[PDB]
Amino acid sequence: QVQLQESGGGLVQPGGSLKLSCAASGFTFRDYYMYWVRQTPEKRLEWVAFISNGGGSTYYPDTVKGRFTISRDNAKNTLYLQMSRLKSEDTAMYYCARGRGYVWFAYWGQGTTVTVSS
Amino acid sequence: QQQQQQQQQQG
Amino acid sequence: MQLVLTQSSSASFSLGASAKLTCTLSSQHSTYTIEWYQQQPLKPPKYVMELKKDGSHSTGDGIPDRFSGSSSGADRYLSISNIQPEDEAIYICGVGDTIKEQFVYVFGGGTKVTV
Repeated sequence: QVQLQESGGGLVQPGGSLKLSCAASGFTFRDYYMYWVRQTPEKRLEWVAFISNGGGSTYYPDTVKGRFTISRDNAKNTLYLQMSRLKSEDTAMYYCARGRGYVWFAYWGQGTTVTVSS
Repeated sequence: QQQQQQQQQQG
Repeated sequence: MQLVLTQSSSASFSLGASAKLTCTLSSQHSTYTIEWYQQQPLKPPKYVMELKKDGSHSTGDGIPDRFSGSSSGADRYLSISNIQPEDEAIYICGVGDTIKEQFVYVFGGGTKVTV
């Protein structure tokens, strides 16, 4: 059974930074593409990052490109999301996701909330 | 129109 | 034009009845395959199915067979035959486009289904 559990969220201010983690299990982590997706307080879903199975490639939408950095440590079965130069708009529930077939978001974690104050 | 691009999620 | 998804209005349903939820792709992308997601209160979103232009689809795990999909041009429909209290959720569609130069993935604004 595939499981993903995020952590690292908390209260932060604009301009600050924090790093999120996703512990993965129930499957061979090094074989799948991983993603981060977030949900704003308004409940709108928004893709924020992609990283290939071996960490070779990464993609980001313009809203976070240049500020966020997705990475992974395959030996630790852990996905990460470094969030820098935080903005009020970064406030959201952050989900870690794995795909299946051609579907990007086949499996989701429980999420961790990042709250940007001020 | 535009042709959609996809990828296999496992490799 | 931009890749966008427009979802039908939110509505209420009566048990046993049948529901049809709509998600419209931008004309320039009417051939695209999309995904339906179901999110119940305080639960992570959940993968429901992948719906192609010819309407063919494959559902994810844990999805009752009373869930089906079909297409009509740019429209992509999520059909829920019969209905149960557990179907009460927000249904969101999404569409990916792995364009080498730059990946894209858009979600619709969701359709809240009450029962």
